[PDB]
Amino acid sequence: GLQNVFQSFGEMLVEPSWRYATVKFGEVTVEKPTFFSDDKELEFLPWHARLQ
Amino acid sequence: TYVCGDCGQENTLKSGDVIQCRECGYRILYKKRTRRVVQYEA
Ligand SMILES: [Zn+2]
Repeated sequence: GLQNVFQSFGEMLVEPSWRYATVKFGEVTVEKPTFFSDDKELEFLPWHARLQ
Repeated sequence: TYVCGDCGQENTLKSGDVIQCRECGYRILYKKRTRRVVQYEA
């Protein structure tokens, strides 16, 4: 679903009014959930989120 | 005395900022039950 959604959207050229800016989106990747603790990365579980 | 979560360790921390377990990293603590006599009516 996400890949089709991002592929469907098309970014046209950006011109304030020669130089021009264009942006493109590549392959979309989603990583597994993780907790960014102060010490180091830790395993994240649904009950941890529920309690915290 | 407070018990940690997935790790078995007594934090015994009373500071306001001390909420994170020592050498564990998780921030979930359970209050420990002391030896107190309580009466119940059966
Ligand atoms: Zn711990």
